[PDB]
Amino acid sequence: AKKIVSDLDLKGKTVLVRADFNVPLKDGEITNDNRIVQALPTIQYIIEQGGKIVLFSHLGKVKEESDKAKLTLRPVAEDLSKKLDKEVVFVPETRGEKLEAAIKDLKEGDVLLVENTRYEDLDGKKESKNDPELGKYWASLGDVFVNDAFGTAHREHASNVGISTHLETAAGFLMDKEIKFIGGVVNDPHKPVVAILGGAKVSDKINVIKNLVNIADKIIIGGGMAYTFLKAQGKEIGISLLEEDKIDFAKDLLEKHGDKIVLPVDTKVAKEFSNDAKITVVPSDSIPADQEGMDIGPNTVKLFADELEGAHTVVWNGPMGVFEFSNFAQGTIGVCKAIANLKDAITIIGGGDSAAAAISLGFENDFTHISTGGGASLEYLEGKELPGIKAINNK
Repeated sequence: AKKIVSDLDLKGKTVLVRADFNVPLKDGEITNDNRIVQALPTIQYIIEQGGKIVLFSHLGKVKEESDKAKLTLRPVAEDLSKKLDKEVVFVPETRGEKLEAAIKDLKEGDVLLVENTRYEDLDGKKESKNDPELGKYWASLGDVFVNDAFGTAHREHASNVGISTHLETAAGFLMDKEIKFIGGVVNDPHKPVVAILGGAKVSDKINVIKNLVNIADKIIIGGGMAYTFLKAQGKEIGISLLEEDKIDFAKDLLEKHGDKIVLPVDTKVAKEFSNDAKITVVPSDSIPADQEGMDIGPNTVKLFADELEGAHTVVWNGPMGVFEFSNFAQGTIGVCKAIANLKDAITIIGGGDSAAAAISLGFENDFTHISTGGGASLEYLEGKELPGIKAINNK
């Protein structure tokens, strides 16, 4: 359905490219070049086709004047030069004569990087609120647009929807996998589909549950959000976090979709919120009054893993316990391993917390798809039509 960069006539064209260069900084030093590594194939491909590259990205959150200096894109242009073993031209303006002239001087294969798109947010939040003038102005600097930034696809900015309204628009190779796999879940899934939901808050996951409940055969629930559901079933949960205003939603979900919903059968509890606390492993029916459910138990890890067998798609969104603590990490590790182990199934990670956990665990290569867009991937799963995607042309 969507136009991809490899569908365009690029040669001799000035190609505007929205790339995700929002990389981790420290004193203005790149601590993790991974978003740059990943942006590479779209760029290298446009170089091969003899395009003239003009790159746009945002970097951090620009609220006031003193935020600018640590959020310049100069360090990205320099890193991108090393990676490309070719010099990227960096212009430290978001518009004007010097920018315009440098764009015109580009020959085929040349790569230029425009300063932080969120410098435009200082006077009027123009980038972030998609000012009509800014989108049109940026679009007028080139012949075609490639949006390779899934991470901002759920939001309407000058740097995505803005440029897209003025120019033929295609997905980059990165944007395209996110559409293929995440969009695939919602539009034409490889059934059976199993969703694993985690994290601390029921709240955060209510909309994904309402959409996924008619697509998935099973919704597996762990992490802190699970204890509310247990409570909804009449169990005591101790001092585990509870969202009382989400009990009716839980009770009714269980009534409408009973066995579809798979919950923990044991839990690791502790009296104190600390990696050094005495942990005890109990059945779900014997959570102590003074204790807090901080990880799923070993029987649950096993049960959750068994519940995957036969699935042709698994979507995972959320840690199974307090993953930040070594001794409460096993539940997430175990479920992560089960999904990476599962043969003949598309396996998808949505959510920043799950993506980081899997990556730090050694598992990046063992999942069919680990999304690059924390907030975006979830909204996409919720069945929202992301504005950055709507604005890419169909093929």
